[PDB]
Amino acid sequence: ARAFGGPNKYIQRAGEIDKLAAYLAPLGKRALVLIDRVLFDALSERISLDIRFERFGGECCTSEIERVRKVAIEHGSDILVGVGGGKTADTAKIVAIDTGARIVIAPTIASTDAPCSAIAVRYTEHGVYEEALRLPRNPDAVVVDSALVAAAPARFLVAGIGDALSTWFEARSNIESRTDNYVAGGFPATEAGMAIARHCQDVLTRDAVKAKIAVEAGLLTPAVENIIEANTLLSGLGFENCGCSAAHGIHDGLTVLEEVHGYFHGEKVAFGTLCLLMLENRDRAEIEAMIRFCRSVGLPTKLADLGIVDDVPAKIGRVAEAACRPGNIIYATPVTITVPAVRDAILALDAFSRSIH
Amino acid sequence: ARAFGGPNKYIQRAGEIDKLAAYLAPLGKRALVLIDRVLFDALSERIGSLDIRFERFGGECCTSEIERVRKVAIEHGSDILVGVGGGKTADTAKIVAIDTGARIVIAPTIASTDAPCSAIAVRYTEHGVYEEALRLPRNPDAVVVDSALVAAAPARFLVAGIGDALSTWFEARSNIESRTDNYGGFPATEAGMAIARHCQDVLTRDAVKAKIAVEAGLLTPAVENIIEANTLLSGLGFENCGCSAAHGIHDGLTVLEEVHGYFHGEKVAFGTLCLLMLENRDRAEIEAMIRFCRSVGLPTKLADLGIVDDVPAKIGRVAEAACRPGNIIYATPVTITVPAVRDAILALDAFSRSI
Amino acid sequence: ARAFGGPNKYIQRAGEIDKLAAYLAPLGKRALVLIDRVLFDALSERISLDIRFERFGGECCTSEIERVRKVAIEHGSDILVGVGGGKTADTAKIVAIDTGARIVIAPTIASTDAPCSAIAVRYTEHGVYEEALRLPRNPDAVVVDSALVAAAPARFLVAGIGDALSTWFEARSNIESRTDNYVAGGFPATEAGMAIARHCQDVLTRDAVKAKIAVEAGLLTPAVENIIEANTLLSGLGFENCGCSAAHGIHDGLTVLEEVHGYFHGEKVAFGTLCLLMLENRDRAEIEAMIRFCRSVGLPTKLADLGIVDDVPAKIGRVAEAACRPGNIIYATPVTITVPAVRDAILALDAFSRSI
Amino acid sequence: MARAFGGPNKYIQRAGEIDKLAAYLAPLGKRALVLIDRVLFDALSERISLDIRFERFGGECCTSEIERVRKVAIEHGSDILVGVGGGKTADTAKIVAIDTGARIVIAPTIASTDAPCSAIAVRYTEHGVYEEALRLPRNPDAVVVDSALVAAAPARFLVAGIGDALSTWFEARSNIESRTDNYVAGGFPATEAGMAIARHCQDVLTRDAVKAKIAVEAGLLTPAVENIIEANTLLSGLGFENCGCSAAHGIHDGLTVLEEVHGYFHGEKVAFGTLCLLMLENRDRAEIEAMIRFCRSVGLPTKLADLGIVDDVPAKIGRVAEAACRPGNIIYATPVTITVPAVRDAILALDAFSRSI
Ligand SMILES: [Zn+2]
Ligand SMILES: [Zn+2]
Ligand SMILES: [Zn+2]
Ligand SMILES: [Zn+2]
Repeated sequence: ARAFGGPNKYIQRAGEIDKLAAYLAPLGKRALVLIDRVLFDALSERISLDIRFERFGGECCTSEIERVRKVAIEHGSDILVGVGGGKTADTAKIVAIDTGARIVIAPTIASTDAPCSAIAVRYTEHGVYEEALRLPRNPDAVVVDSALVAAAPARFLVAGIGDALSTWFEARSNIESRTDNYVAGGFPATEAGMAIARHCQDVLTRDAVKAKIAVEAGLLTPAVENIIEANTLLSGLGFENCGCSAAHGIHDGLTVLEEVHGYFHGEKVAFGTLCLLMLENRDRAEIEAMIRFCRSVGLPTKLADLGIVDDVPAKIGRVAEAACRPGNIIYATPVTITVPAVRDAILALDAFSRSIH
Repeated sequence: ARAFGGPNKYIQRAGEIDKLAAYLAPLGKRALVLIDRVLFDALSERIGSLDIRFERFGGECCTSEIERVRKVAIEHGSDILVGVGGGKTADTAKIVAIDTGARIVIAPTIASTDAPCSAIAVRYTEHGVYEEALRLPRNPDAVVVDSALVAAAPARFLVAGIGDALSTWFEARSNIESRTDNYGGFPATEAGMAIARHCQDVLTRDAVKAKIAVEAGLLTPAVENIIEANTLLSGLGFENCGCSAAHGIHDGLTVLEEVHGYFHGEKVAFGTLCLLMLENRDRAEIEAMIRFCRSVGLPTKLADLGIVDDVPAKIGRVAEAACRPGNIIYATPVTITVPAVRDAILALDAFSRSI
Repeated sequence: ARAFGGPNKYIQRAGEIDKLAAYLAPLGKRALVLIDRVLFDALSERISLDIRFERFGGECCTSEIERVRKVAIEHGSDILVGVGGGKTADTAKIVAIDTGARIVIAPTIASTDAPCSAIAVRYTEHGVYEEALRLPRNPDAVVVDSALVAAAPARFLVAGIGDALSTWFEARSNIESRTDNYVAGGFPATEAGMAIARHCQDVLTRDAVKAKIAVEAGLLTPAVENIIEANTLLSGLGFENCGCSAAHGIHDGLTVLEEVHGYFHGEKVAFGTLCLLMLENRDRAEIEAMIRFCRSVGLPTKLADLGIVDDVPAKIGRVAEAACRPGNIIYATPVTITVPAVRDAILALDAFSRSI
Repeated sequence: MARAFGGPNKYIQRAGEIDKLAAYLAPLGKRALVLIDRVLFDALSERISLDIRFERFGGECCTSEIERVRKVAIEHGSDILVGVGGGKTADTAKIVAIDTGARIVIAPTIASTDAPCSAIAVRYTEHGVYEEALRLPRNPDAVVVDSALVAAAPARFLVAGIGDALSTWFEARSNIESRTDNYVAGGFPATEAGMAIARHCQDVLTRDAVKAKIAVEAGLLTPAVENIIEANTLLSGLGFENCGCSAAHGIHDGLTVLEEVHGYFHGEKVAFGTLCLLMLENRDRAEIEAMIRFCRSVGLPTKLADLGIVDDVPAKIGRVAEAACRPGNIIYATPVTITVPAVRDAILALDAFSRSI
């Protein structure tokens, strides 16, 4: 067996948010449009069909899922639309599967693999990982407005680089462990998925630095565009069709630490990728090359870079217990997983990183 | 700008046909299941919240059959069009669903073309002369590939599939070098290009292994890889990167009666080799592609598609149809004229006859 | 975790059978020296400490393990000594573990990986695979008289190459599936073990043609010595320390067909190795090179080379069911193992080999 | 035309395996004399059908101690000698096992040398001057390596092991080029198995040494540490016994005549002696340099000053060289013509070359 899933339609073009309504119309009659707080005003202005606009509470947790879900039943919504980062998108997704509504995602930032996948992640109200839901349907359409996306602070693009950085390495773990992907109901990876995942790593090495340099200067270039697709299309297609591993599992456990709450999903995953490499005891040169790559774009490569500086061995112990709960994605790793091993991998990565100047 | 499209689900596993009903249920309530004739009886048995009407497929994706089949959907009030056959069945279904606003599920019974995954349906005259490639606004909702069903078909169909998939990387490279748009048509996505390229590697790695396997009536991982490459890889590459002279020459070849009995992919395999000549690629790349084609038994000379009499005049005719304004062959990164096309084809046959 | 096991002493020199007692002396005071039938007469004469000499029956099966055991108890046997092929040795080992006797193996042919290993394989009285006993000790000394091994017909040396050939490939299956080896109840493979399995393949491709040609002309050269070592020491260490997989599993299943009874362990395993490759869908070039390598020394590469020619799909169905019993070694393969998957891999390999 | 291989009957490497050691003794005898290093005697005697007398090691492998232990064993009527310590504890245990007809089990507490596997026990004068290397007729029955116990020692002991494993391949290569016999059964050419193991040892060190060091300095046990523990114990032990020693162990032996070098570990001296071998055989500049750099990456000594040797150096090196070149010594396995000046001068030249890097 083997199985692939992806969005019916991915489109990436500057200004495309002005024509967003024109993608909704063929899909439903009643659209609930959910828009991150910061941009709720201008994108309500700017966006046979009526739109209810709702404002997004910031976190993907049960209370907000529920609020928005109740909004939708009353609306009678045909279509859930997510217009924000990954938390907004996942919320629209979860509300959609629950409603029977079609899904459209228009990211406003390229900071995570969430917009393309069938997976939605729920946190507590304090942003502690709760549960990854494997949905049955990918989105109907993903509509990325490059200009919009390239306008955000530079840190949002770098954080997507760091989340996309896990893709190839985590696919490599699932191939070596022969573990299923989350494409419903879960199956071995397709050659298609393996290729996307491999190619995602290549696009990042070729363009990341050039893209980071360009957004910092308020510019939108072909390098930025390549990175937007790598952060969004290649990464989501990869992670969904190949599987997650210890990079994401370590992101999950990192969420138990409060000091970490203000760092982006993509920066924790970047750090978690570096830990996956040490856990699987990869080549020193590969680990060092990834460390230098992360440093070159400003992603974290030491515990200290994610605010973890006091009582570190005890904290990491907590991170590792939470990652290692029976059933978790970290068990996709072609290594024998114990808490001591995951805890000692994170600390060893940290130390080895601390020795590189 | 860039765009990527594909089906929402692709699932490939032995036995899946028996579970096809269960992929229809989440999509609607009234499914119209269009099946190829050879298999109508047996597949209607196995396929039969959800209500199905089964129809027999005539064989051509032509207007009389499309419109005949649409009238049957409107009566049934169908929610879901299911193509169950080869690429004509598939394309028939897709065009009806779009005309009907129904959802689309394809369940191929052979792995002989890249039709099952794409937004492209090709309509032929009732005789099988190319009329029109319709760019549809949706891709399939699900593609459900039953590996055992596909594998037990005569080897020729898997080989015709390798033939069709062979155009993928080479056509994508044609499109990437002319910066023409993929078929809802934008420049190619990175994902698209990476898919296309990978398709060529899977074929070279596994093609001879698969062929040998199916000729002995076996299903192996080499077969499964080829089935994926013939359907998922080939389909995603072609839509997301574009087609070129290989399919143009295919389409041109349809104007000749004596080619009618050959499989789409056998025609496309020949056209790929002509594409290489048209673009004047390396002697060694052309030769190795000729040798790869012969090793699985795909055609490499005009005589292999039976064209043996009045050849220049016929190839002239083929080139004319291929070169009509607006056609896909203009995606070639070369200056396309009817002589260039006609002489590439003849040149390729000449060069192939010299090996 | 990781573990390694091996014999305590491995000595390989022409004429060493004359010195066998000198190796027994320190191991005990009373040795039962089990010898194959062909060589029973000559080697007993050639071979302080007293030794009963028991003739060996041919099969390592329970009726015959028990016979030899009784003799051992009667003897008061201190050291079990196995002088012959793999079956002779497996018996001797099994008796030894039953008795708490020490172990010495003195192979007279280099046709299998048995002499160094902790593994004894039991067959039915008619030679159908029964059970792979994993023993708690390796031999105390393995003593290899090169001159005696190289004097045997060339077929026996080629059968060892056949067996050794599976070592790297089956090690690789186990590494890629992370399956426990056969050391002390089973652990991950040691680096030492992986290095040995790897080198085994290197010595075989380097020296197997030259050794085959040397033994056919009646010669003992350094290339023969190298192959004797790989067939015995490298191949045993690699197998025991890295594990087996579908190549031995398919050999085991082949044992159920009568027509294959005549072929040697090694020629069966050789063929199973090619099947493992097809089963893992390994690169075509690699499958081809190993086919050409098997033909260049006369090892089987088709179903017909094993006598399998009538009703083949049904017979391979049977070999596959037998190989795919629950808990069998074939599951060490980094592939999803089913009877159809195994059956069609053997068939596919057969078809692919028939087209070269 | 002849070859031979010898090795331990079992080698087991797992964290906490010290607790189960008694379970490995049962099958070999009824009566075990357990000889433990000074530092861990208390703690390990209490962690460790069967009757065991416990004895604290003197700390040097020398005749007074061997005799003493030997009398303890006879009084006890020991069936098994177990050395639980470093290579001296191990080597004392073996000599007494062979004089006593006991079986031999070794449970290293540090991975500081390649003694635990081999049939070679080295005797020193009471003050630590090299005295005799005895080739025993038997290898250990079992080597039991408790990875947590070994990894919790100070980093210097693992670094010292790496120094001693570093010589394995270089000395096998000397012995292959001079076609000198090994120390298996009276002496035979290297088996292909021995040669492969020794070469592999060197690959394991280079891949994993720096990651193992960083890890144990952080008080961690990771897979790099596991690999290096095997490299220092199993690989280096099999390689050495099966291919022979040369001038690296010869220069080590000579060094022990100098009082000042007394506080330096066996493995730190062998590291330096291996660099000297390379100069003695006039190996490639780039190979000598890459080893120097490699020793420095893990903090092994690469100059005479690093062994504290800074006054009257030519004269002292003169004394080191005389002692190594005593007739019959293992330095004669080097594929160079061995004289006192050649060795004296290879050492000095290596130092001078190393000061220029
Ligand atoms: Zn993510
Ligand atoms: Zn086509
Ligand atoms: Zn065998
Ligand atoms: Zn040493």
